[PDB]
Amino acid sequence: QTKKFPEGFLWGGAVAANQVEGAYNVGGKGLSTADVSPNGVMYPFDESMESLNLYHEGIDFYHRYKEDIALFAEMGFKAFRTSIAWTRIFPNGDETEPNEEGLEFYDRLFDELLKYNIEPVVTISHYEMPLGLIKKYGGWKNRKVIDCYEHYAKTVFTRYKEKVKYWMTFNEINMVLHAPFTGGGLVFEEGENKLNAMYQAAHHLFVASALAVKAGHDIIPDAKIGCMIAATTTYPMTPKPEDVLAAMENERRTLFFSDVQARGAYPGYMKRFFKENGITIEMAEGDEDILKENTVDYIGFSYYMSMVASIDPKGIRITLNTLYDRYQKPLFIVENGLGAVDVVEEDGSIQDDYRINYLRDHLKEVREAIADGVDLIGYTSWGPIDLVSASTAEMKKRYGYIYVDRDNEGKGTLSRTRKKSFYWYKKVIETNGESL
Repeated sequence: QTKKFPEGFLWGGAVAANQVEGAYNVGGKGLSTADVSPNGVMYPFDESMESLNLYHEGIDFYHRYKEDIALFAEMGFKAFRTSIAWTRIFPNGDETEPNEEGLEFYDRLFDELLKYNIEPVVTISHYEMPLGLIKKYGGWKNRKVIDCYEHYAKTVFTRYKEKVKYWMTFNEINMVLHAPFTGGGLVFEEGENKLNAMYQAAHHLFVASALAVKAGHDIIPDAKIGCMIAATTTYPMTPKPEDVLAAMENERRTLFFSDVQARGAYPGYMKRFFKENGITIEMAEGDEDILKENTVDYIGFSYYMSMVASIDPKGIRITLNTLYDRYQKPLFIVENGLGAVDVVEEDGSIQDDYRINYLRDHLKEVREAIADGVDLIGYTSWGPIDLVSASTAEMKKRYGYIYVDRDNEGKGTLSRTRKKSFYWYKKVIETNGESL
C-alpha cells in the first residue's frame, strides 16, 4: 500500500480575512458582522465599540502578509485558503462601483502567493458581510442582497480571473440556522417567524451561490467553484433504530445544504420538515432552474470531531467516504486542525506534539479514504498561522504551525515563531505524505 498522496495534491492551510487581517478601518473598509461581534459569532453582537474586539487588529496580516506568506512557502504550501473581505470591496454592500483600495490589496495578496507558486483558494463570503446590508435591507432574507452578492462576486471574478482558479461561494451556509446574525445578517423583530426568516435567507443564499457558479464559470473558464459545508458526522449511541434515525437526521442537517448545492434541488425529506413545522419559503419562478443548472464543481468541507445521538481521526475517513458515495464529486478538506493552549519555552520554542498527533492521525486516515477511491483535491488545515477564533474571538485557542505573540487581551509583540509542527508539516508536504 502506497504511503504517498496523489500527485498534485493541494497541501496548505486556511484562514478567514476577519480572523487575521486586522486593519478593519483601513482603505475605506466598511463595518462587518465580525467588527460588531467582539466576543465571537457564538455570542451576541455589540455595536457600542466599548469592548476590545480582537478582530479589529487580528494578527495584522494586512501589513504582515509578505512575511507570513513567506512562512507558508517555507513549509512548501501548494495552496492557501483565505476569504476576500466583502466590506473591503463594498463597504456598505450596495455600492455600484467597488472600492479600488480593497481590490488592490488582494491583488498584492494573490500576487504574493503566486510568487511562491501557491494556489489561492478564495472564499467569497466568510462570516463578514457588510453591516450596511443588515441595517438597510434586513440581511439575507431580502432578495436585494442576492443582487449585491452577485455584483460582488462578478467584481472579484473579473478582477482576479488570471490569479485565482479555486473559489468557494459561502463558508458553511448552515451557519444561518445557528448564528443568524453572522450566517445571514438576521435579527428577529416582534412577531417575526424565526424559522421562516432563517430558511428564507438560506434559500437566497442558495440562489446567490448558484448565480456565483454561473458567473464564475462565465468569467473564468477554467475555474472550479465549490461549496462549503461543516461535516456533521454523527454515530448512533445505541443500535436502537430510533437512535439510528436520530444520527441520520442530524447528518441531514448539513447534507441538505450540500444536496441543494451539489445535486441542484431541495431534497424530498425537506418537504416534510417544512410541512411538519410552520416553515413556508417564498420562492421565485426560475429559482429551481438556477439551482439545478449551476451545481458546484467540488464539495469543500471542514471536519474537527465526531458526534453521537441518543478527537476522532477515523471519522474523517468515514466523512470522506460518506460524502463521495452520496455525491460522486471531487472533495476538498478546507478546515481541519486542533485548537489548544501553547506554551512558549525558555528558549522561545513551542513543542506542540499534541497538535502534531492530531494532524498526523487525521492525515493517515485521509490517505486511507484516498485508498478507498475518494476523489480529494487537497487538504488545507485551519489557521496555519495563529488567528482570532471565530466562536469566541480569542487567541488562546491556537491552531497554527506558526505562533503569534498576541493574547486574549490584545497584548503582545505580534512576532511569528515556528512551532515544532511547522517543521513536521514541512516534511509532510515535502514527502507528499510519506513521512506520516
